[PDB]
Amino acid sequence: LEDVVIDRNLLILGKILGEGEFGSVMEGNLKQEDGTSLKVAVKTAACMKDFSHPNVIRLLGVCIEMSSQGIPKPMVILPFMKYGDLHTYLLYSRLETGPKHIPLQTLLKFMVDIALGMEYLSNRNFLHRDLAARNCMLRDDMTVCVADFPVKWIAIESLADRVYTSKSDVWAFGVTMWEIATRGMTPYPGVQNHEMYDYLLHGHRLKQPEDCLDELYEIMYSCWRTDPLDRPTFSVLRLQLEKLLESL
Ligand SMILES: CCCCNc1ncc(C(=O)N(C)CCCC)c(N[C@H]2CC[C@H](O)CC2)n1
Ligand SMILES: [Cl-]
Ligand SMILES: [Cl-]
Ligand SMILES: [Cl-]
Ligand SMILES: [Cl-]
Ligand SMILES: [Mg+2]
Repeated sequence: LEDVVIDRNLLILGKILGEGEFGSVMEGNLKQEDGTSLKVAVKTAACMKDFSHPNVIRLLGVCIEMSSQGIPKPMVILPFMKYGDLHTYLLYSRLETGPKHIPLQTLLKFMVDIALGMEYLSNRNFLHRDLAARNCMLRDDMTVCVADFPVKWIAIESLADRVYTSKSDVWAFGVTMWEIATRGMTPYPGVQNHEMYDYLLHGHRLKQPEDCLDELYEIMYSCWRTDPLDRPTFSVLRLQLEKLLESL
């Protein structure tokens, strides 16, 4: 990975934007090769840089800092998304001052973007393992891209065993569609995490939102079929969403 590494001097770190897993995420400035500086986010691997898709977050590079004691502390440089995560954006839209009421057309486009992003990763046999609205970021052109690659998002087979495939990502995508259609509801209202396995095992699934089209609910429902092989691929789901969108 001698290609992805960036000189520490080219990076300036600022405030903390949020906590994530095993370390804090911070704002920063990255001086580029063209002399200009770019706003970035820094998580305090080489294959991710090979990823290239407008609906997938790009790796800008990584830096390694040596602390006063010589302890190494690696840092992952990612683009700065001022509009933030999609999950939070959906909730803000429900309030005044925040963005306007997001129409169905725009909501579907969010789903398409995510489907396009996953289609790209699925073709490279890369598993996401944590797809959710909170892990989808909004770019300055208001297009969505997947990032950050949780019991209520994990597929039924992935709970029973440690088996995980693209069909598991499809399951989580179905839930993400539901978050979007409901504008940020927590999955399975009235159901607690420790009850999820028995809840799904008994055949229960996420219920249809009030103003959600039958055609749309059919798409997301197909993601939750018990047998992973019965679930459609991302390339299928993407075209279904696209056709449904153009029909409006
Ligand atoms: C998950 C991929 C990280 C992408 N980088 C990034 N960019 C911007 C923000 C952010 O929080 N902003 C602009 C504030 C929103 C104002 C509307 C950001 N936040 C992180 C998201 C993921 C979380 O684990 C830590 C905070 N990340
Ligand atoms: Cl710094
Ligand atoms: Cl916002
Ligand atoms: Cl809610
Ligand atoms: Cl539900
Ligand atoms: Mg996260």
